[PDB]
Amino acid sequence: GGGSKTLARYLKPYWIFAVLAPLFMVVEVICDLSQPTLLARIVDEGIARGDFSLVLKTGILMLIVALIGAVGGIGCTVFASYASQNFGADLRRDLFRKVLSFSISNVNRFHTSSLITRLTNDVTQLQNLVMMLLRIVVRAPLLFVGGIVMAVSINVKLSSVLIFLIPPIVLLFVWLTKKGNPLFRKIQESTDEVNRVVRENLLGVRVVRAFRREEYENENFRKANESLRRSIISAFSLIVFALPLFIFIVNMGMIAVLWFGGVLVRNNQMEIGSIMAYTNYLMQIMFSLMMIGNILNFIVRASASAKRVLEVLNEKPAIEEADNALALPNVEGSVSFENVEFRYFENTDPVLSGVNFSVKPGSLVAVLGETGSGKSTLMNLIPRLIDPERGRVEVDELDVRTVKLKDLRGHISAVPQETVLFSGTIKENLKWGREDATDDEIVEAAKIAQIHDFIISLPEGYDSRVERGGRNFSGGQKQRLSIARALVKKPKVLILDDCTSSVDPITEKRILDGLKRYTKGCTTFIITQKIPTALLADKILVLHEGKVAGFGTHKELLEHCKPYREIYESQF
Amino acid sequence: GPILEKPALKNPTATLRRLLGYLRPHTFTLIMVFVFVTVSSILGVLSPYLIGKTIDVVFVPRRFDLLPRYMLILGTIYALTSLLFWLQGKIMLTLSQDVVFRLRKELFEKLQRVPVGFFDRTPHGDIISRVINDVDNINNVLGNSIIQFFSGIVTLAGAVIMMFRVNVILSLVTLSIVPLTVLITQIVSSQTRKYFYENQRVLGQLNGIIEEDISGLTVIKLFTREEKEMEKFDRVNESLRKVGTKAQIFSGVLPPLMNMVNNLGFALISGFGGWLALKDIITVGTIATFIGYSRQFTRPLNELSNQFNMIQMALASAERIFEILDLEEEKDDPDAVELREVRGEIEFKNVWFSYDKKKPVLKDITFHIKPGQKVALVGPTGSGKTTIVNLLMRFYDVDRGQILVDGIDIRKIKRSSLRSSIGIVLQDTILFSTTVKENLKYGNPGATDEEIKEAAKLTHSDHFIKHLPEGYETVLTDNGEDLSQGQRQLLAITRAFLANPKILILDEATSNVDTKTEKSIQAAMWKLMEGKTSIIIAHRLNTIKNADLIIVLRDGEIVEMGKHDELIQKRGFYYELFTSQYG
Repeated sequence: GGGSKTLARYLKPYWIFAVLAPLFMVVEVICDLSQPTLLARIVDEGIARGDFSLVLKTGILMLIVALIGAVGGIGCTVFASYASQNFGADLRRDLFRKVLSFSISNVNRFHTSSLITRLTNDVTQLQNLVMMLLRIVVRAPLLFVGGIVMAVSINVKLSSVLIFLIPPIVLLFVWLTKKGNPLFRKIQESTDEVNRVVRENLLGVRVVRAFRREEYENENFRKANESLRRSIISAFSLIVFALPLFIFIVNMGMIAVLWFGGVLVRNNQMEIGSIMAYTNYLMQIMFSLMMIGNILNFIVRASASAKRVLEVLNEKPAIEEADNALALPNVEGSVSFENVEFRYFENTDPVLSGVNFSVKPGSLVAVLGETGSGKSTLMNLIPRLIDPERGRVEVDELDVRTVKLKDLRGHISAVPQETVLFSGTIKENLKWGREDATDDEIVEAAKIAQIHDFIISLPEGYDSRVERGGRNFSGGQKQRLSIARALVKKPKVLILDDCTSSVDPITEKRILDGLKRYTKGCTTFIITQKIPTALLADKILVLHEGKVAGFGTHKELLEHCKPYREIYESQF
Repeated sequence: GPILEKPALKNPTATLRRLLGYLRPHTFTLIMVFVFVTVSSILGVLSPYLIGKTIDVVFVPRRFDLLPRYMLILGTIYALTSLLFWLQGKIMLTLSQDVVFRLRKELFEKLQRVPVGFFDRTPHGDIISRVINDVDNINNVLGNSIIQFFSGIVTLAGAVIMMFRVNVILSLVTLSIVPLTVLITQIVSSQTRKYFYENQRVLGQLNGIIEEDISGLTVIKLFTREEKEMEKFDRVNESLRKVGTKAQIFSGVLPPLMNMVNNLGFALISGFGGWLALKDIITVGTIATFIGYSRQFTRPLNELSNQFNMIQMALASAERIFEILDLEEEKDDPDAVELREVRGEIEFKNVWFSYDKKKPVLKDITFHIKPGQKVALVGPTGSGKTTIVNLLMRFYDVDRGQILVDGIDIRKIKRSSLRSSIGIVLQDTILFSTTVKENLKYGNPGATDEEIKEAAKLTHSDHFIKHLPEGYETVLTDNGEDLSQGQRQLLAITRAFLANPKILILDEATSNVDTKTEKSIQAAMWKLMEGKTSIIIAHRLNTIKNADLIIVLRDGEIVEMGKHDELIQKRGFYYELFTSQYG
């Protein structure tokens, strides 16, 4: 269970960058720690000893040490950049390949929204995490440890100061984090409530306004407002006390250096230069310890990203083609269910159970039922997007679990209620079913779909521009565009939902009539909840609560099939 | 991060004064904070000077009897500097917080009064995003950026004044890094900007491909597009690999560079400083002091620039917010009238309307609905039958012609009294995130917990209501997401009942409704519509057959008008619109 996949394989091929980044960074750190030792030498061995060479020579030396340290840095950043960016690219790619293999069963485990955030944000956090590991995670702890090492080497005894300075700071960081985390969580809660009241008051403005109840929403917003003022004022009152207290401890620490160091120079144990470097070291230790405080905070969140990304990588696709799957060079379009029991989530009740039906090639079958009857699972089962728990689904009397998926889906067109187009042109979209389709063929399909005249009125016609997701076309325009997109594919089975956009104008009837001329050599399921729509079909599959209720014509079904009678009563 | 372009503020000083009047009631408190930063910044440039003096008065002449007096002066100086960092932050925290707390009342109240059109025109997600961001932008600048800028200025000027009055040669030496900083900072920030945006471009593209391919995954599979989509991803991904590297490099090298400039400052001060010391021109403490200022001319300069741009940006944000607060609000007429108790007759006189004023939506619409009459509005998508609802509620005003309830023109009726007499149930119903009881009570504040039941009993809603988990006090999370759509429409019908309107405008969907509720809702409509004038955007056969008047619409023009049997007998457009449906 779980999975043995690991995101340390995405950094592995750029390991050289992963070693030069932190190496180069130690050169910066050593050069940064060189500086105060060289200063102390200018005064304890240069100034105090009257020689200009010393001062001049170590002075020239300090410049060189600064130019060198600068390379180490820029170096570290160059390499860490490559290491991280390549890691990100490779991770992202495998993430995307994973999702392109997912079934509906996989996608429902995560959510489509969460899946999006894992392949976007979560990728960039790990990219940063890797950057972070290769630079300040090397920089800060070496300055801290090194500064202590230097301090101790300068005067072991004075270093006792650090024992009194570091524990109170660490404890300050613990206490802040422990007492801070609930309050900042409280902010996000109040922030959200502020967003809840503004959103509902926008989306429902027509209701609150018509109900003469706007002041109640002012009253409502006040509470969310006053709460956001408090949760923020309280969280940050800590922060605004945190920082100044840190500065003091650092300061008061330097007081401890001068004072304690004062007795040591009187006792001929420390030169004044050493006291001067000790201050410069004291501050490198403290401010680096603060950076370490920050690194820890990012690690824990970034870690959550590592888990989500890993769940996706470790997920096995629910629909697998068999090793010796049957090729389907053609399909006649006969379709049967044999005792199909189906359910999207193992928690809930069965969406279908004991569903038996068969459809001869070329039939125009209306699949009629109310919401939740299971009529909408058809679109998912016939092409193999899900597999039944029990029973089998067949196309051309073949279990769809036996045939190649490319061949099977290549012959079946499904037009769901909610349509999705992709960036590019209307023509590119319409050609999704066949690249080699001629414009005449596309125009034919669009004409049947009753969308050709709309396309042709646009300034750039068919080469007109489709924006992301198809978000710039209306609902009924996307729907027909999706219908045309299906027809160009030349499907041998055609599954259409919602009849058409729920109570579409009379032109809905034209598309139906127009399909009837085309469905010669196409088995066509039209999943409607409308009696009139089901009347255009050769035969009606009536579904009630998961079990097939009846399967025939209106006159038959109006006799026996009780659900059909109940439906017909509501519509007439 | 890197700013795109400088904000085109339409005379900032004018909106600056306006903004400077929000925090006006706390002037004294704002002056008190401003002297704090001054004395907290000045005290902070004194510290490295005293350390040099301490080095010069106690350590060098071996006068360690003077050490406690110096350590006490520093120690208290330190104590005061950190005690003013708490103060001048604790005060600005609430002051700033109160300022925006107001801005949220004002913007939100502006929302209640602002015409619907503003909401109808712009995608809701964006107005909340821009406004909120504009607001934080204020908050961050009023609570932080302003004092950090000022504090930086007093600190910078302080450290410079003291440097020159200690030694001039050394001052010119350390201040020689300033040209270096500026030159480095500028050259690097120019590349950081260029590659940040080129990266953001590709990243936005790559993410688009990801968001649309995941949301439409099913369509990719049915069309066996996995390979092609993989290709489209790859070329963009490989393009991001190369650009991100450049973006991440240039955004990364400025700190080592700044730190290098720091190390160079440290060196020159130690060389020239030590050399001057050998020449008895300066003292050792003087070198210690100049070390203390040696990082005051790198990052704190950058801070100054960035804080300034943040301040500049905040003014643009203030300008947008002030324009929203300047928008015109819906108001009644001075002679607007309350609604006398009438049974509600409706008339449209040659009315014309358009949303963009370029593309006509309604034309010459004339009809007369007498009290108690059930009226059906039928027609294709674009008939404009969905626009009539808005005009009669006066969400939009007519271009030409006149609409009138009970004879009196609608534009001369109090908007308060109109929306009570006239009720409304829309196809896209809106429930709130409160309990069932609070939703039904919404139409009538003073409704008892017995009349809510009684009315819900009468519209077949009360049944499922008590069958819900928490019953009548079931908090409908995410606007009734866990409800049967029929149940939602039943609740919408029930709450429209409790507002006791004398004119009812219905639009009841049929899409994903189960037959069981369906019988109930059309029964509920009937109890709703009785004793009321009812203009129905009908979808059901039993309402158009039982309507007293049908108004067939097409292209925003009334093509036909009459009863069901007559309009079928005419065999006109209503025939086509009907027989091609229930034929």
